[PDB]
Amino acid sequence: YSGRDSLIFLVDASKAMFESQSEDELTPFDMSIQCIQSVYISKIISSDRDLLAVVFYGTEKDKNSVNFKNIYVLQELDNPGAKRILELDQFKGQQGQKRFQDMMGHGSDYSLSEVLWVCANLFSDVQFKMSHKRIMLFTNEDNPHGNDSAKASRARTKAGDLRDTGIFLDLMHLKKPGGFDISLFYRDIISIAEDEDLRVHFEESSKLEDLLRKVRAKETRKRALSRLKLKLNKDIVISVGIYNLVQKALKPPPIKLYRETNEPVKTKTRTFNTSTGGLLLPSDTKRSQIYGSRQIILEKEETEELKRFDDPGLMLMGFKPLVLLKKHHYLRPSLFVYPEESLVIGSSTLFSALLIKCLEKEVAALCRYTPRRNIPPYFVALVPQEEELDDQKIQVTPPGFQLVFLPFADDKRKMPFTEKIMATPEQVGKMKAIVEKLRFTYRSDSFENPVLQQHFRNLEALALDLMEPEQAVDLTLPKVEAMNKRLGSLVDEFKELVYPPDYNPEG
Amino acid sequence: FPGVAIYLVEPRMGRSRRAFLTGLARSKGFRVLDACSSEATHVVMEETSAEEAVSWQERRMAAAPPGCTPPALLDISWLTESLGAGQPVPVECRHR
Amino acid sequence: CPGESLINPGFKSKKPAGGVDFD
Amino acid sequence: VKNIILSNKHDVVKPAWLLECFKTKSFVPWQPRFMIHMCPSTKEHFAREYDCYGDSYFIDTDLNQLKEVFSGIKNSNEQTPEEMASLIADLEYRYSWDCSPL
Amino acid sequence: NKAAVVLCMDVGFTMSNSIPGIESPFEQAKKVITMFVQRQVFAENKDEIALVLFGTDGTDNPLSGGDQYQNITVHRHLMLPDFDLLEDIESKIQPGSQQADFLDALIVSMDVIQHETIGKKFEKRHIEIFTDLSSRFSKSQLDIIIHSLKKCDISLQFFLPFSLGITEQQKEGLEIVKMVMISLEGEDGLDEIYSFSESLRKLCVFKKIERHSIHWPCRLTIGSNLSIRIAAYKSILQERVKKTWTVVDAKTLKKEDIQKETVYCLNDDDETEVLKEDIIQGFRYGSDIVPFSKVDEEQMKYKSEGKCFSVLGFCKSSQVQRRFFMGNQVLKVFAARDDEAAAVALSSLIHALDDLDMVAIVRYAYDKRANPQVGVAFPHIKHNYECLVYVQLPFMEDLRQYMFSSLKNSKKYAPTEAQLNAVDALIDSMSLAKKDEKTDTLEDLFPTTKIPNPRFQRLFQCLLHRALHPREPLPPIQQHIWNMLNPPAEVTTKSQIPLSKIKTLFPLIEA
Amino acid sequence: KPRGLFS
DNA sequence: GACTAGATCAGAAGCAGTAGAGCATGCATAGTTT
DNA sequence: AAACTATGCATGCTCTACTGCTTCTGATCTAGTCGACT
Repeated sequence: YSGRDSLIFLVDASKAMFESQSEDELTPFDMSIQCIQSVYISKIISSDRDLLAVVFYGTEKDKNSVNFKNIYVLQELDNPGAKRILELDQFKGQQGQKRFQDMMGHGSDYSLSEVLWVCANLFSDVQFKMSHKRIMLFTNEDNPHGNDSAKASRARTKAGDLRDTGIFLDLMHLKKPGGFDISLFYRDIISIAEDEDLRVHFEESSKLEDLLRKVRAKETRKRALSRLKLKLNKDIVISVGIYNLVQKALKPPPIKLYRETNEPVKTKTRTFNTSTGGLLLPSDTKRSQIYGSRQIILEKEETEELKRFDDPGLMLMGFKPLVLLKKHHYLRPSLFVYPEESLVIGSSTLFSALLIKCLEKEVAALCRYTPRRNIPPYFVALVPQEEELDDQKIQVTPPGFQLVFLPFADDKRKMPFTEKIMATPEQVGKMKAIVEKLRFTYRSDSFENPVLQQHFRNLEALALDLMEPEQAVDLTLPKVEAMNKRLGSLVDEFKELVYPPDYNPEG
Repeated sequence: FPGVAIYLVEPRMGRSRRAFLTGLARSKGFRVLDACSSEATHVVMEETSAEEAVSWQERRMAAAPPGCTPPALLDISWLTESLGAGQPVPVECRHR
Repeated sequence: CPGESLINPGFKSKKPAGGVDFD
Repeated sequence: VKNIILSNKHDVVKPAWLLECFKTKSFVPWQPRFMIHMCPSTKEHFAREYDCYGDSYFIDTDLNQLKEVFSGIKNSNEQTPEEMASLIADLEYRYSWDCSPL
Repeated sequence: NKAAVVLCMDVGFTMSNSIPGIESPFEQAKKVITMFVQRQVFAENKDEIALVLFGTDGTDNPLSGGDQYQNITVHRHLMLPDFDLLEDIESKIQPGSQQADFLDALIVSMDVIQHETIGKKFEKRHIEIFTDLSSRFSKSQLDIIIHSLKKCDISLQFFLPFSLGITEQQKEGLEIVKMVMISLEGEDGLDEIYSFSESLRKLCVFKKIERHSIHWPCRLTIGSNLSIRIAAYKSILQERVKKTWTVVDAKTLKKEDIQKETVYCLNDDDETEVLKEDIIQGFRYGSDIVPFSKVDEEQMKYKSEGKCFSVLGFCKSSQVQRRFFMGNQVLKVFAARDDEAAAVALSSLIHALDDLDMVAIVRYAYDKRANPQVGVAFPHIKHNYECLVYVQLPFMEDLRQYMFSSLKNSKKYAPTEAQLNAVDALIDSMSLAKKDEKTDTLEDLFPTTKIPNPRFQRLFQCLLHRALHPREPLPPIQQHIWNMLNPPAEVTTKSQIPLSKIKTLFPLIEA
Repeated sequence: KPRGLFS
C-alpha cells in the first residue's frame, strides 16, 4: 500500500433531500454535511497528507472543467484544512440551507453519467500517486432515472468503466419517506452488493454512525525501522527487518512564529570566540573532561570513535530457556523481527525453521544487537511469537520474533533493606474478596491519553473559532463512586483487621 | 588610536553580533562609529558576496559628498584578526 | 474484509475506548 | 477573546469603537459601552470617574444611555414584597414624587 | 560511603628476584596497586588513599624512637587519589636492598590512620599488606597490636604471591598470618587472604556507574476510603554517563573563550533579528498554521492532581503481556519506612494478588507537571522480601496495527524434515543453560545481567590512556572486554558441525 | 561480601 | 532533422526515530553558620 | 537547636545532529507527424 487515499463526497441537491419527516429531526442534507465535516476533522488529525473533494449534483449552477450542466464541484482534490471546514459550516443550519439554495439552487434535473465523468476527471487531474480511489453517494432516491432508460444505461456503463479503472463506489443511503430499495437501480452501480444489503431499508445506513465517530489518533503506515543481518556465524547470514509495534505518541512539535504577522521565523545557532569575536565551526573546538584534578583533551572525531565496537546487525550467541527471562527486568520497549527476502534469498525458510523449533523447545535466541554504526552493542533476546487470530480470522498477533532488551550490571540499582512482615490468612482472604469485587477485563486499547486528546480538541477549537473547546472524558480516573458502592462494608472490616484504632493513614 | 574609523554593517550580521563586536572593539581601544558618517574609513561586511558589496558601495556613494575617499571594502576576517592581535592589521587583497 | 475503517483504508477500525467496566 | 479576558493584561474593545472613530475622523475617548474587558490599569482609571456599572457621575445621561446602563444590570431577588413597597412609598414621598397617575 | 585505605607494600630485595618464567611479585603488586588506584580515580566516591612502604633504605615516619620502626617510609599521606599518585607509582617507587619486619610497618600504618583520621568522618578503615613473608618475624607485640586493631575498628587484608613449594619461613609466616586473621575475625578471616593472580582478575574492570534512587512517597488508594502509605524507587533503567563532554577552545584550552547563543531572524533578504519577547508558539492544523500562545496553552492545558497512585482495577495476569510494556523505567513499591500497618496491608495485597494470579491496573503521576500514565503493578515475592513491581502500559494511540504474512501456511517457505532436524541439532548444541539433575536446577553459563557495560569501560580506558600519554593515538579495545562479551569457548566448539550442516542444507544467495 | 580493595 | 510527446533512473526532500546536550522547574537530602 | 546553602535526582520542553525509508522531481531517452533533400 503506497500512495495517498482520495475521496469524493457526492451529495444530492434534490428537493426530496431538503424535507424533514419530523419537526425534531435532521434533514438528509444536514446529516451529509455533518458527516463530511467529521471526516474532514478526522483526516486532519490522522492523515493530513490525504486528498478530499466535495461535489454537488442536481443544482442550477455548474462549475467544472468540462462545463456540464447542473454539477457544481464545490471543492477539488486537495489536502484538508480549516478553510474548507469553515466553508462547509455555512450550510449546516436552516439559514445555511437558504444560503446553499441561493448560491447554487435545487430542484433541477441531472444525469449520473455526467456526475461519474466529472468524478473521473477530478481523479485524473491529481498528479500524486493514489493508492485508493473512492466515491461516496449521499442520496435518498433509489430510482434517480425511472422515466428514461437510456440515461440509466449510460450511468451503468459509466459506473462499470469507473470500476474497471479502479474507483470504488459506496452508497450512503439516507432516510426516505417510503423506503430505500437497493435492488431497483443501485445494485449495479455500487461496487459491492452485500447479500444483507438487498432488503428495503427504512432507516439511514449504518455507515453514517461510523463516519460520525471522530477518530483523533494519528495513523502511521507500515514501515521498517531497520533492515539488518542476522549472523548465526561468520558465514551464515540472513536478512531481517525490525518494526516497532508499540511507539510512544507525542504532540506535534511547536513552530516559532512572529508576533506581528504570524510569519514563521528561522532559528540559527552559532559559536564565537570571546576574546576575538570570530566564528568557529564545529571542528576547531576540542572536548575536555576533568578527571583526577587534571584536564583530558580529546578531539570530536576521537570522541565519536569511542563508540565503535562492531558492524550494525544482530549476532547470534546461543539459546536460553524462557524461564530464565524475567518480567521485572524490563529496560526498553520491545521490537518485532520479521524475515526480509529482498536482500537475501532463503532467509524465510531458515527463519521459519528457527521459529518452529524455538516454539517447540521453549527457548529464546540470545543475540548481540547493534542498530546503527558507532553505537555500543546491547544484549537482546528474540522470543518466538506465534500467529494468533481472533474469532473473525483477523490477525491479532503476527508471527515472528520479539526482541527484548536485557539490562547490564549498571542498569540495576541497589534497594534499601526492609524487614518482611507477613499478613495473617484472614487479612489475605479479606483482600482477596476486595480484589474479586473489583475485577475487570483489560484490553490494550481501553485507554486514551488525556493530554493528546485535550490538545487536539483545543487546536480544533482554535482553528474553527468554536465558542468553547470540547471537553474530553478521562477514562483513566478511578471510579470512586462505583468502587465504593461495590465494595460495601469490606473496606471497614479490612481497616479494622489491619490497622490499630488510632492510625490516621492520611496524617 | 583615534586616527582610524571602523564601521560595521548592521543589516547583514544581526543586532546582537554587531553589538558584541562593537563592545569588543571598544574594550580593545578601537573606536567604532554607531552611525554611518563621512569620517568612516573602513567598512566590514559579513557573509556577503562581491555583487552585494559593490551595490552597497554604489548606494553609499549615491548619498556622499564629492571629492572624498570612500571606505575600503573589507571582510570580517580583517576585523577578527585585528581584535585578536590588539592592533590594526595591514590590509591585503583577500580582505579587499 | 469486515471491520475495515471507512475513513482510513488499509487500517483496521478501532473500537471506542471503554475504560473500566466492572463485571 | 475568552483567553485574553482570563489573562488580565490587555483591553478588549468592540468593533463599534473603531467605526465611530472612522465616522468622526477623531480619537474618541474609550468608554465601558465600547469594551468587553479591562486590564487592571484601565479598571483603576475607569473606577475614578466611572461607577462600577456603565454610568458616569461627571456627564449627564439621556434615555438611551440610561437604557444601556439598565441593560447591564441583572435581576436580583434580595428584596421582599412588603419592604419593596415601603421603599417605593418612601421614594415617592421624598422627591415630591406623589403626583404620578398610576 | 567515605573510606580510608592505607596500602602497605614490601620493597625488600626478596621480591627483586624470582623464577624467570613467571612475573616477579614486585611487578604483580605494582600492577594491583595501579589498577586499584585507577578504579578509585575514575570512581569519585570521596575515598582517600595513603601509601606506606617497608624494606627501603630510607626512614621517614612519625615514630622513630631507636632502632625500632626503621626502613619504613610513609610515602603518601591521606588524600584524594589523583594522577600524580599513578605517576609516582610508575617511576618513584623503586626496589630496595634492606629488609624489614612487616609488624613495624603495620604499627606505622596504624599510627598514620590514627593521626590522619581525626577531623573527618571516616566510617571505614582498611590496611592491605603486600608482603612475601621472606623476612624474619618478631612477634613481641602481637597482643597490643590486636587490641589496638579491635579498639580502632580497622579492617585488615593480605596479598601474597601464592594461593592458600615454599620455604619453611614462608610456612611460618602463613601460620602467623592465619593466627592474626583468626584473632581479628575468626574462621571467615581465612577468606580475607588473597593472591596477586586472583586480585588481578577481579580488578581488571573499571567500577560500574552507581547512582542512588530517590525515595518517592505516595499512597496506594483503592477507592476513597482505603489507602496504604508506600515508597517507590527505580529498579531498572538505562544508565547514562554522569559527566558530559565540554567544548573548549583548541589554542588556549579553556571553556571561558567559547560562547554559544541562539538568535531568531525572519526569512527576508536583510535577515533582521527578533527578540524572544516577540516570538509566539504555533501548531500545524492541516495545510495552515494555527497560532497558540504559551499562556493560552497553559490556560487550556489538561490539569490533574499530581502525585497520584490509584488502583483503576484488577485484571488477570494473562491479559497483560510483556510485549506491550512501555516507558523507560521499572518501579519497585514497598511499604512506607518505619510503618507496620502499611507493611501488613501491602503484604496482604501482594499475597492476595499472587494467590488469585492477578495484577492491578493503576494510574501513576510523578507530580503536577508530569503527564498521567496507566501502568500495571504485579506482585514480587521472595524468600526474604516482598514488594510490587510497576511498569507502564500503552495507550490506544501508541499501539500500531501492522499486518504480516503467515509463515506456517506458506507453500514456498515450508521447511523440510532434514532442515528441522538440523535446526534442532543447532539449538541443542548451542545451549547456554546447564541442567543439573542432582538439584534439578538450571545454571546460566552466560549471565548477561552481570556484564559491565563496555561503553564505560572503553571511555575510561581511553581517558586514562590520554591522561598518561598526552601525545599518542587511542588504543584498541581490550581483549578481556571482547572475551566477556562472547559466549564461553565450550559453547562455540560444539556448534561447528551443526552450523556446517545448516549451511549445507539451507541455500542462501545474496541479491 | 566484597570489601576493602575490591570495593 | 526537428519537434513534440510518451516512458525510465537516480538524487534530493520529507519524514520518522534515536541520541546528546541544555534549560527550567520542582523536589528532596545533607553540610555549614549563627 | 534553627536557618541558609551546596549537592543531587526526576521530569517535561527544546535545539541540534545523525541514520534510514519512502516519495517526488530533474534528467536521460523511443513513437508519431511534418518537413527538407535527393
